[PDB]
Amino acid sequence: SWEIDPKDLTFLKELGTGQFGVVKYGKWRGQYDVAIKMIKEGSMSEDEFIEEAKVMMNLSHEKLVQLYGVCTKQRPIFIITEYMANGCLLNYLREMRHRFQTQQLLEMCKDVCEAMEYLESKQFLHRDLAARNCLVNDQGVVKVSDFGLSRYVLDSKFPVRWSPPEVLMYSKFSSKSDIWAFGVLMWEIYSLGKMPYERFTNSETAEHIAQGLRLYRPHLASEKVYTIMYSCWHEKADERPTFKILLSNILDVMDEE
Ligand SMILES: O=C1[C@H](Nc2ccccc2)CCCN1[C@@H]1CCCN(c2ncnc3[nH]ccc23)C1
Repeated sequence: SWEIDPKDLTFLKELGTGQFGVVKYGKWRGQYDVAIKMIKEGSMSEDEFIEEAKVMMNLSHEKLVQLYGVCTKQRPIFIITEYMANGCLLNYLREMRHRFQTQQLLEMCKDVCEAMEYLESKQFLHRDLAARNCLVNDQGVVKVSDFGLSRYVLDSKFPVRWSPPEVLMYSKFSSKSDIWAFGVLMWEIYSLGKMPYERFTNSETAEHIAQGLRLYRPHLASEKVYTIMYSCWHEKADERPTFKILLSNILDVMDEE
């Protein structure tokens, strides 16, 4: 049920290339738009990824980048997922031609928050939530991509700038580390793709965070939006809200402004 016949695929255009592999745009069975992620050899723990791909099949939500299947009878293995015509959210934010309204930015945050509240309702962690791991479709809808994928990367590259103090100190991952990452993601949305702690190294950022210091308010963020994103960064993990509470807060702010 999780396996796709690679012969059902037609490759139309290359979307990206990196140490993770090559991503191409294509069609499934002649008409269905798909993204084909060809995994670089030796880059991933492939047996484990195949086992958990079946679990990822049942994760279905309108704001999750949907997994259609995997091709594992050949090398490189393929991950067949939803096609998102406007690509990476980070690059999308950095394109200044869009002249974004803060209303569109809050809508982006709400998209991501709905996806994350669904994942939380399934007790599934993303473990690498960030704008570089979000995608934008032709309608402008933002969806969460590559959830749980870092568990199978075989590997300086750790997302220090998206990590709470307990992760940086003792590697304690939980739903609250996803919450912290979501706060940093709202920051980078309202900063139009700016790098968190842009004038700091990863080491300086870790020291900054352990000292209790935080990011501060992006210019496009109102007081209520900043309050929402700042609430994700409480030093005590259990004092950080849930994604359901964050969704309520964002909906309230959308109604207010
Ligand atoms: O997929 C990845 C990466 N993750 C990855 C890569 C290889 C193997 C396993 C995971 C992380 C960021 C870069 N990309 C793509 C670069 C080209 C533009 N991308 C898309 N454009 C349109 N539709 C899409 N659907 C899914 C991706 C995608 C995203």
